Amino acid sequence: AQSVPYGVSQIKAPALHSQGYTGSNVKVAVIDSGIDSSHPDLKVAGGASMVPSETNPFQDNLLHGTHVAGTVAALNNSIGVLGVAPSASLYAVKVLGADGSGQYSWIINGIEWAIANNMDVINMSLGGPSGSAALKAAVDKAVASGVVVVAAAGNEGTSGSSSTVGYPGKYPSVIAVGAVDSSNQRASFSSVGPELDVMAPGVSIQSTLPGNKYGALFGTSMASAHVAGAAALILSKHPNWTNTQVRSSLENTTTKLGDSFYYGKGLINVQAAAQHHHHHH
Ligand SMILES: [Ca+2]
Repeated sequence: AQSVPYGVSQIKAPALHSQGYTGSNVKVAVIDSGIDSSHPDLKVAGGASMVPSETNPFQDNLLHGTHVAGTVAALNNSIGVLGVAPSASLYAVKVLGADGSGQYSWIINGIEWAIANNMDVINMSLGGPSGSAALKAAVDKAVASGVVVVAAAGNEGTSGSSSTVGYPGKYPSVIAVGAVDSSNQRASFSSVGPELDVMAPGVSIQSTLPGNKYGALFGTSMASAHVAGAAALILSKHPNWTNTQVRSSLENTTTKLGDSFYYGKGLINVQAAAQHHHHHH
């Protein structure tokens, strides 16, 4: 039996699945620890490793890239879970080594790979505390080329009056995603600041794990995965929308929650976003 994780229901993805919008032919890059291509509930289309010591992007040692991938696109069948965009073309972009660490060059190389390979959506479920001209240049180039760029806001919680949003979520060109729970309350670990754009489910998120397993993780990575999947649903309905239009559709149709510093525009609603982009007209 297949179970629909509550977070996929919470953002109203099943309403679009029932209309035949499932993210078909939309290319989504998961820039993370790789994706297990052997999992019966995931269809990996391609990808690349940017880790010099670890040449196989389909060997997921850290487990979380396979989990993010399942939130984006776990297949619609009789097993496992169900992704937000179960027909999406999933690409594994491994930028973290078996030890948990990732040089900034590897992440930027992964973004450049994604532009060269014409990804429609890039999900970056990683943050750093610091940016660089090259990291900003890569995400700005990706958005200039038409890519929807989504990133986890970070898991740094509240710090005084400061922004704790990580990079590259902190850059204006990137959609920064925080985490709520099933009650729509902000998760205590979710990073905060004026750079936050939207929230999505990020606690107790059931998804695919390597070796034909399933389990729950928590984090703004999980939240970002929902929004990346939602962008793919939107592009399956509206293939000629610009990335600016897809971004506005998600931001302008949220369920309003608390203050923008903690919640951004609120919780995404992909059913409402798919009605109209609300960019200018
Ligand atoms: Ca399934």
